[PDB]
Amino acid sequence: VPLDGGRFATSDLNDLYRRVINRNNRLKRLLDLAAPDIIVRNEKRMLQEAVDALLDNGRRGRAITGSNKRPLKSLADMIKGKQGRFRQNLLGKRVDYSGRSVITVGPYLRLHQCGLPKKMALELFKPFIYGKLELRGLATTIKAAKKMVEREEAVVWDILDEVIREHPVLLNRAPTLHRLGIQAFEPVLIEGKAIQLHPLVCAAYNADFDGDQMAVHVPLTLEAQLEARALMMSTNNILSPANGEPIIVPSQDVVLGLYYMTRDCVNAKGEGMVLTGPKEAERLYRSGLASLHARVKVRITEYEKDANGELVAKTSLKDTTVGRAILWMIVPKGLPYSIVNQALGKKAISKMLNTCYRILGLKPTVIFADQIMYTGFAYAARSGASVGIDDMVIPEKKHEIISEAEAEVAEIQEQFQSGLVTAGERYNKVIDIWAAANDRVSKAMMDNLQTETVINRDGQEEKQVSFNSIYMMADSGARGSAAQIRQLAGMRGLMAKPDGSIIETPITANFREGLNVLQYFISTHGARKGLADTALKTANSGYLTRRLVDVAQDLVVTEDDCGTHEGIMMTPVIEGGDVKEPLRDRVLGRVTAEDVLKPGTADILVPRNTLLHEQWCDLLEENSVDAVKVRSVVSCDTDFGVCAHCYGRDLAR
Amino acid sequence: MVYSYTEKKRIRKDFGKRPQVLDVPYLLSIQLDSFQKFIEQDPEGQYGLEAAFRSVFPIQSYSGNSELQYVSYRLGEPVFDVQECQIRGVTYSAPLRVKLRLVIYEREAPEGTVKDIKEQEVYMGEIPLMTDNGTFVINGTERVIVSQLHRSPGVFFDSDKGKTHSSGKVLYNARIIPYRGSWLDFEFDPKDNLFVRIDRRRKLPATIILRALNYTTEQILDLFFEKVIFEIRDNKLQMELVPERLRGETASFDIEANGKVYVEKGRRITARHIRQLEKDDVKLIEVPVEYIAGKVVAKDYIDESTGELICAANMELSLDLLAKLSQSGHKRIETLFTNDLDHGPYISETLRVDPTNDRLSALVEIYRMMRPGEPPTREAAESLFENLFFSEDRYDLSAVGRMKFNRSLLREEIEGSGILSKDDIIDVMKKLIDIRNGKGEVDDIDHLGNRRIRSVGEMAENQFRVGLVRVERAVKERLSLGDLDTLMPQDMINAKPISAAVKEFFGSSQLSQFMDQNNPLSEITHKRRISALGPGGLTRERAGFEVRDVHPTHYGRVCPIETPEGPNIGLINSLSVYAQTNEYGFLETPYRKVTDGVVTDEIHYLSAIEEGNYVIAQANSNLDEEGHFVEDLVTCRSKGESSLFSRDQVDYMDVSTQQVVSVGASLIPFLEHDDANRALMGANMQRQAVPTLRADKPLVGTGMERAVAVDSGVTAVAKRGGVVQYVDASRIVIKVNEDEMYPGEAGIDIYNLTKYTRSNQNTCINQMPCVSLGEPVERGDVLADGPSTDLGELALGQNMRVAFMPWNGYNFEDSILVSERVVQEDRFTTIHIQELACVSRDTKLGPEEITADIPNVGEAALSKLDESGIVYIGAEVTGGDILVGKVTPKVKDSSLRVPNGVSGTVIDVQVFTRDGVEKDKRALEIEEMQLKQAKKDLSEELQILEAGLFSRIRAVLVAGGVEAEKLDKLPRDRWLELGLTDEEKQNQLEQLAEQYDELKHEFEKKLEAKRRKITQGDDLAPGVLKIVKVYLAVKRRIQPGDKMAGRHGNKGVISKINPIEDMPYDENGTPVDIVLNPLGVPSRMNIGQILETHLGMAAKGIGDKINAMLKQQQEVAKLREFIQRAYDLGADVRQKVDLSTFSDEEVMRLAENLRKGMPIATPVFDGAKEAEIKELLKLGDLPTSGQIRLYDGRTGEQFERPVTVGYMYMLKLNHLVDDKMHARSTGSYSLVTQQPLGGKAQFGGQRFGEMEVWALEAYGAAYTLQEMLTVKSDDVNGRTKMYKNIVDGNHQMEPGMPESFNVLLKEIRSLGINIELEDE
DNA sequence: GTCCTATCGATCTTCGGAAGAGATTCAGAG
DNA sequence: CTCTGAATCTCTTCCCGCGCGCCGTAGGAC
Ligand SMILES: [Mg+2]
Ligand SMILES: [Zn+2]
Repeated sequence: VPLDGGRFATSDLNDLYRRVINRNNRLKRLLDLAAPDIIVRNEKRMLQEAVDALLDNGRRGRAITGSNKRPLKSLADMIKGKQGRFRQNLLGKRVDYSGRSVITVGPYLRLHQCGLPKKMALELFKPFIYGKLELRGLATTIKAAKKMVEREEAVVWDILDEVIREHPVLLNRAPTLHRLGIQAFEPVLIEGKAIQLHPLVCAAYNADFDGDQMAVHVPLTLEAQLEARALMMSTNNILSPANGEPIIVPSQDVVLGLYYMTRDCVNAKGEGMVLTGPKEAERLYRSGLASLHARVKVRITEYEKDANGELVAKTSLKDTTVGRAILWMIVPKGLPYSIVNQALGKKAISKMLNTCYRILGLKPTVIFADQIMYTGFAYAARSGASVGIDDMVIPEKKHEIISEAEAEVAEIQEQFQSGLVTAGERYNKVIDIWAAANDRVSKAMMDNLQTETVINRDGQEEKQVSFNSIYMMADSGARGSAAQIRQLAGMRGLMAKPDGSIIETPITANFREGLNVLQYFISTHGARKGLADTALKTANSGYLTRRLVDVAQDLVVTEDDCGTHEGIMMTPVIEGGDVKEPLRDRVLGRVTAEDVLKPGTADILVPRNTLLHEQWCDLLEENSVDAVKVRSVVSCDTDFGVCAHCYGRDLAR
Repeated sequence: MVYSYTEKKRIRKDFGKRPQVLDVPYLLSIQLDSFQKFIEQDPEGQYGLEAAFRSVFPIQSYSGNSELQYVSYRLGEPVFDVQECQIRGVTYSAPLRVKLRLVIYEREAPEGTVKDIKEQEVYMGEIPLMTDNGTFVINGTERVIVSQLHRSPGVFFDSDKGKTHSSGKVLYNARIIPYRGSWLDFEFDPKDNLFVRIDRRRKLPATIILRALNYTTEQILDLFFEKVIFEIRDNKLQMELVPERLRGETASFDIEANGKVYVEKGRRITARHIRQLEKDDVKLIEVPVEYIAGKVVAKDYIDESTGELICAANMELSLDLLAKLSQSGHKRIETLFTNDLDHGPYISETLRVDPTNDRLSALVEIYRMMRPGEPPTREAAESLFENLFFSEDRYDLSAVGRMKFNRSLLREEIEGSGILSKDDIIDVMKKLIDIRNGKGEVDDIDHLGNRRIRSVGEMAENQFRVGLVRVERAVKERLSLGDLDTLMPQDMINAKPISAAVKEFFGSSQLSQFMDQNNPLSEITHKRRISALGPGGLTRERAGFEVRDVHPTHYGRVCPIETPEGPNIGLINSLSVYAQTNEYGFLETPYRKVTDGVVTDEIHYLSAIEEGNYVIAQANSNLDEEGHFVEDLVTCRSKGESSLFSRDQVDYMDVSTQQVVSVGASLIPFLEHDDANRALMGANMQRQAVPTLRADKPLVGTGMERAVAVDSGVTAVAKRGGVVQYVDASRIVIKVNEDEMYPGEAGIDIYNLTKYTRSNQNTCINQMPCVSLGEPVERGDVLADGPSTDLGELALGQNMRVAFMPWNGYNFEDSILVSERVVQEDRFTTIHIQELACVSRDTKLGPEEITADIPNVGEAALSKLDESGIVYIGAEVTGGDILVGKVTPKVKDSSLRVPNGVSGTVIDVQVFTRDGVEKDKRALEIEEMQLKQAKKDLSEELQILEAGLFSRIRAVLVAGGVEAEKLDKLPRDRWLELGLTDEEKQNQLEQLAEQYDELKHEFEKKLEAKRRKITQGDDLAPGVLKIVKVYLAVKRRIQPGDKMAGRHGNKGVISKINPIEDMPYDENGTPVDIVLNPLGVPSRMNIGQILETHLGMAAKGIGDKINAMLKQQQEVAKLREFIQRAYDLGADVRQKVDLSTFSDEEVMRLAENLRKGMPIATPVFDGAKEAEIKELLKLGDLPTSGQIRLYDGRTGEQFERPVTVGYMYMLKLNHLVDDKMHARSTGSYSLVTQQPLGGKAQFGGQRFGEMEVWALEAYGAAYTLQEMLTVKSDDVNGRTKMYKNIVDGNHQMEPGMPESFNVLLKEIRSLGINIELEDE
């Protein structure tokens, strides 16, 4: 190809074939002109050494070059590896009908939607837009509709909002480690230029919102839409593929709001009255007559689905708080209130959400998750949950704890100053005195944070769980648990040298206060190690996943039951003393290999190829079973695949 | 106390406490004094071009038997100055001219010349020059050479565990690294046999070198090993005991004599026994024959009588051998002492590997191991071996390498030759063997005493050497064969190889970086980067934790925070604020001398290996105003260890609390509080802020802005003191005062400011005045702001009023919520200037034209072109507008159209034309401009001298010799024709009218030369006829998706542009401008951002009291009282300031700049205590909790509990969204395989890359995948059938088989590999 | 100045990758 | 006299996206 003016792009192969053909022209000449052996052995060497270049330049002694020692890319350099066809153009390739933008958070989306800019939708869906303007007969054909789109005329949006009206679009970040990293959403149009993503789903992508771009793809055919809607739509993927654990796990602000809504404060406005239901609980809150975390009694009703699966509705007085009454209004009618009657936090609400999925199923769960999100945002707003430096709490015992520990370290030093302790022992004991100070500072600081709240119970003071701003965030599990708050206001503690060996004199300061220059300079030996690790690791992790999919990709589940009776045995992992995992982690949802007996003898408990779903694993936990034999894909005697029963539960379903 | 006239306009209230004894060095002396060190000639020939010339000249051929020799060099002034050069697009360079003298000798005679011909300065090349901003201009583009940091030349000893063999033991290695030439490695084999190699070639037995130097083995053994002797007298074979050779080891055998036995069999030996051994004088002793039967002999033993061998040096003895050789009369038999701990036998072991006999057989082995396939040959071998280590053409420890070598061998002196010598290698071997004998230490590799900085003035001296090295090879041959009769030096050399060498360097080297001219900080922190990469360095892909990590010698030399996280952490570092390059290139940094017990205010720079010899107190350490330490014991660092030591034990002290950081981090306030992750991301995000439209000042800073904005050279700085004569936002012109004038000059310094222009990153850079007409200015005052500055403080961003709280989730996770009030104010709008160019050529079908007569297009488009064929200035343009109506013969409308998507106002055009080619009225329009701009500024001197000279007529008329019957109405040289007599005054008149004519003739050549600069065309590339460049300015606003960041490494997209009524507002009804999320502060431990907010809030409060005191018409004496009460606030803060001396005028002029918040300094590790922020907030009428109750503008409800409100500083980053939003329906495809193009600069499709395909396969989704990688992508049929089915709305595909896979088949079948598709 | 033909067939490709595995080279001996 | 141990050499691998920026055969002979 020509480039900038009358110059051909140096198009490597044509320099290699040029080498060959020149040499061959000479060799035909010198053969027919009958040169002596030494001359033809010259040209014959130079020809063999040139065809060497053309095939796989650089397996020779040295690669040949035509610039500042750039080796020319030969054929075999075009086939292989990271810039060659197999990886670069075949296995994955660039695609039309795609676009990208910076993502930004859209709180108002229902979980299945994402907003995408009108400019992109109009430049992406063009073929479908022509397929409406001809169908309106409003444009004569492509030749006019093209112009009618270019002019961006007033009709086109009402057409676009009919084209798109339910065409799923696929959003994926990159890298995309796992299936949850491409998902489909129904688009809704936006005026701006960012892609408005749903808040809960950002966690799945590991999409942070700090300027993290995301690509979008339109699926074109009917089949690509039916696959997108049935499989990849975000509503169908509330669980992880890898472990039976939600991926909708609540966003930090949502859980902050729900924690704040459900606390009890022992003094409050409107405390102690009795109400006929959530609705007048809300009227009581919204008019400002009762505080949200005030204690109350309410009439409640709750629903249970019986042994058949049909609802029994029940009603009672409940003793609770205004905000637990309001929150009960969001829960779908089939869960027990005992799941809400407690000050909620990130673990407690994940199990809340999980139990919704356990009891109702998917379709209520996605909507309940949406409502949780909206609720948490709204009460987190009213909560005004700011952060402020007067809210960093230093336990003044910290001053004494250092002033004590410093002298005891100097006792280890004075022995050393008398030769009375060894050079190893002096060090490895001093760092334990600093550990004994550090545990004490941390413990005093967590006690002080809980200690900061005490209030008059109409007469005489009494204590309660601390409304201290940073402590709400830790105690809720929103962000920054013990290891962070310890550094913010307790002490930063011991630090490590480049070779991992521990510093003899720790950072007894904390970030509420200043580090001096040395404490700061040593602090960076931590952090720069942790960044070097990130930037170094991100290669080897990827080369690991490549090697794995590129060995696993041959498997597909391909029979129902291979017909084995063989398998392997599961127990709690008992080691180092106590059990590091229970049986219910391992065995849940495999199929039994062999008939599982009652603990004891001759009474069978589970038939010999039964899926041990949850009601079976709770039953095993009712028994004194320790070892269970189950089928495993390593033992499944299907040729060229695996049988379904040997694989067992599909974790995402 | 005094402040300069640009300080005394916004005296930043300073909270610092430590008195800054050393004021920050000019932040680019790293670069400028490197290049000055290259460009200056220096008779002490090291450093500079002159050193390189003297590295090659004199130059000669033996067969020519004549020479040419360098005498001296001159460097002419650069053909175009920087401003004009940056327009015209060439490189700013200087012509290199060299006095070469060619000397012609004769045969037979003494060498006295037949002739010698000094060529009058042969032209040698064009070396670029550095601009005073420290940047090179290389093709109009402005480029910066980052300093390299790499392993200094020297000798280095090393060892490792597990990386080698892993059986618990460690292997030791020594290297000699020259500056130029071959590396030599010595290393032991595991079995302690010693080996050597050159340049990581094959392993050789190490004595092969000592052989090659023609030591015999007997001599080698006298170089390395201690003697033990046997004397065959008083009884057969007595033995020479040196007592100290037995200690700690077991006396496993009979040694005794004469009285008390020292130590009998089986017992250790100790001091008291050695003293008894000495007191008995054990000079000879009895030992059993097993002892002598252990020995290896030192020296050669032929039988003299037969003349024939019985034993040889390092041959091993036995009783029968000892008998026959002492029986042969060799009554002194001599051997070596080799205790396994202290005297291991490694060289004898090496002589058991050794295949060599003597010198020649080793040279044979050398030449065959090094040059396999060439013949060894006695006359030929040395022409390898000497050029490995002993010849200047190929081995060279520079003066730094020799110094480091000598220091490591513990030599007394460091003025030494650059080549090795026998004893220079032997000393390395001995030191390596001492290490293996356990009596020494290995060096830490990654220590800033072993790695040295190379900067531009050294990289370019090497590349210029590569030049002279290729001229060497040409000129030697041409001289050797030449007749010497007609040749003159300009025949002998030609510039082309030098120019190739240096131009490729500055143009394209891995270190000639294109400058990040993003904002004035990013200019500087780039000019002072330290890079480990590039030629002679390591590589970003090929290093690990050993070098990325920080090291204890970094303190004060390299900033630990400011490194570009990502694939090259710590392979790039930023040279710390105060640090400096030593003479040799090692990084050295200033410390205060602690003299006995007082901190003396004198600074000594310490290199990284001077530092370990002292104990140095941390910068915070207090003093008593005499200067004794206040503390009785104090924290110091010492040997990388840190601990507490006594008062008056300590020996040096840090110079400043800023010493540990770079400017990039030194600008963060309250850095004392931040996690070093978030310090790092802060100090990296500051260098990306784009200059906003109306930039001002950070309210909380560090007082480093007053230095970054000035030293970065981008504010225009007053070269000499004077008074402002005129200002108009394009020119500023200063009547310099006569106390700093040069006597013949007009005395007037213009400053033509640069206006709207593209930065290298497309942000605009318009300088604006800060002065007023008639205002006085002093040398070094800022006259004009740069981009991102105001009043000469750095000012990247805008001091936006932020409150920390959740808001319905719009600021979830990280996002920033923003009020419409900020965008309405044009707070963050920013101007992006693109350059588009239309080239035109003398193509093969014929020459192009620029015209409006374009074929196939009507006035519907052409309405914006003028009649010449270029767009009007001030045309506002959009996609597809024709900017330049180029056309090609045989007529084709190829014309410059504005690319898709972009839009803007055409702010300027430029036109460039070859020689011998016609202009047009847009070239004449530009000539009219530039001529007039030169002529005006010249006239404003000629006018000033004319006025002075006519005064110099008038005054000496009017004062005496008056002729003023009529005077001032007349032409003031027609004043000569008045009738004054031939007394001296008429001769003064005649002479000073001739001085007036010559004053006209003076400018009569100066303006001609200037107009000749403008009249000419330009040095176009071959093929082009002319080029025109057209600039589009876009005023981009701010919108969802744009990125903003704080200084603390907090960052977000802005997520919604909320209308004012929805912002929270306070109990006074002012809404907040931004709502940040709180949870990021504990979760990422960057709580310094809260104290910036509170101190920012107080900063607003003082302006709030001042603005009220200016709306109310308070008298200055009350106003001065409040301002003074603000500056004196706090503890014993460093600064003192007396508004009593500000003359009221300047008190109002000060107030008029505080009236939007008092600016504050919080120097990095020395900031305000909390108790001083509270104190300032109490001086304002503000709530000292810092928090305020807020209400929600959606309802007017109160928020529960107050929330933080205050003035953070926020930067718009250059990652703004419309520069990234992209989408493609269909368009281009690549040629080799039909997959879509990739880009925004091309209308590309996103890569559905490898990992996404596994992601689809992991759903069941097969049809989606089939589509994505065929129909949507590659199948040349199917995609056009798909498109039509979609416009038909059929929703069906025909999938085929991708053409990229057919490419593969042919690319395999283009090997002799028959791959084929198969049927069943 | 343009067109055609060839590369260090009279040097010196960078030491600062680790690894990890194979092909290919050598011990102590039956 | 070469057979299983081990020893030195080369070959091969090293995240995914993305955006800029520039830079892009020579020398000799007719
Ligand atoms: Mg991110
Ligand atoms: Zn099976």
